[PDB]
Amino acid sequence: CDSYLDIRPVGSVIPQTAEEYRALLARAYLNVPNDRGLACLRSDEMLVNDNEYDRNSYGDIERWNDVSPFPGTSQFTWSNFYNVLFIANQVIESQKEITEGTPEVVNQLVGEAHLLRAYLHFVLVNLHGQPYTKSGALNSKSIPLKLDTDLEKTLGRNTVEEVYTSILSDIEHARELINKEKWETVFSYRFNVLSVDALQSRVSLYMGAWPKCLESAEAVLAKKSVLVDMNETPLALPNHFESVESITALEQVMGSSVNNAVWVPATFLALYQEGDKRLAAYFAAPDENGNRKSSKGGKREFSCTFRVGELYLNAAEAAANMDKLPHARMRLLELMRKRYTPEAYAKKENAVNVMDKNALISEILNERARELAFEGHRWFDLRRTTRPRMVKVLQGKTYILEQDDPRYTIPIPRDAIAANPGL
Amino acid sequence: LRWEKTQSVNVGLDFSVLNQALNLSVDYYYRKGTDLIGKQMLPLETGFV
Repeated sequence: CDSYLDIRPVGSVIPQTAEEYRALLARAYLNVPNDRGLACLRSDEMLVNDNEYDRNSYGDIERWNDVSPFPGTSQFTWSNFYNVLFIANQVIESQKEITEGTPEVVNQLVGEAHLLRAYLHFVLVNLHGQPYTKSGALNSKSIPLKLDTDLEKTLGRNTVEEVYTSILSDIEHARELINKEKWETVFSYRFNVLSVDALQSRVSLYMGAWPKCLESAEAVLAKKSVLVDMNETPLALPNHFESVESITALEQVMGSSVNNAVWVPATFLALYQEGDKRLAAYFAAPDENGNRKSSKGGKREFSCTFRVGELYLNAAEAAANMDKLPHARMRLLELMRKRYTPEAYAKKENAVNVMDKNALISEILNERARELAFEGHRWFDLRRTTRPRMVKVLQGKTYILEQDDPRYTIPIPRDAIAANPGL
Repeated sequence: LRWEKTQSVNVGLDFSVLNQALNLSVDYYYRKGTDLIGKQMLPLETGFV
């Protein structure tokens, strides 16, 4: 007769070992979309080139031309998000079926999958969903949640509250499973123990939960606090994966094409003070109109999802938002000390010490804009705080994005709608 | 993954007359097969096209 119905085919690679599941998860890590830079294309920190073959791709994104974009405009990768989500869910579902691995290794694999799922849902719901802090947005259908590996099911859009509940649940699941304090530099894209806290801090900052944001930022800051002192090294980028500032070097925010096809407008560069090491380290020499190409991305070695510089600002903003100006002014001015010259840092310290909570919050936001420039942290930080009216003059025309615009949310890509009409 | 369903009905007549001098057997059938395995264009919310 036969035996148990436990037979594996022998023509392909069927992942069963912890090594094979790590290979599958590494392939998932590879395909994390670079859509945060494409989203920041809609902010005030990027300027597409004035030549053709580059306007056709990113111009309509720059001008918020959602209703009638160019046929050849660059599309947001809705498919890659859910491919990586499928692999994350496969690793999550095969917990007890992973063999030839110690309990700690399998637990960390599943925790990394949980955190990858939470991070992907977070960035997806911030791309194509209304901001959490916006009034009337907690019950608006944003994106479907990929919580299984089902193939014969059509997913419907979830409300923003459900998506964020899932993100927080997965962060909690990953907190109790990830057990690796530090990864190798070459393998640094994988989520560590501090990655859970950094993601929790960012999620709570985007949600508006200031106490939890500050708690998580302080929890990660008790272990990793050392910044890149660019007064000692005037050419060291914290965005670099070799940096001591990096926590997770996963997402290369700016792709080669996107980086090569954008300048930095002089209006954005006017936010930098006279003595600022970021002014020269981040960008190149000026041009005819004062526009600078950015040397902070476009190649795979400038990969960074989380780092200490962002968490300092997270803690500063959380402290400033709950009437803790001592704490905010302490966490702040600890970043400018590492980014400003000593001649300008004293003036910055005096200015910071002579503001109230609203002016301090505005200064913290400006410091976030300067520090996290070309790191996929401008469009979303615009959506979080105020949704300010933005005027952009391009090709002799003017384009105006009103305050609280419906265009602050990027519509779901056309391929996603074509495959799933109820989207 | 499963088998492919085939829901079928059959109505048949058996007739025999004159010491089997002539036998007739008619069968009308209707077989509707569903859950057939084939390539489908899936929604992009799963990992595949």
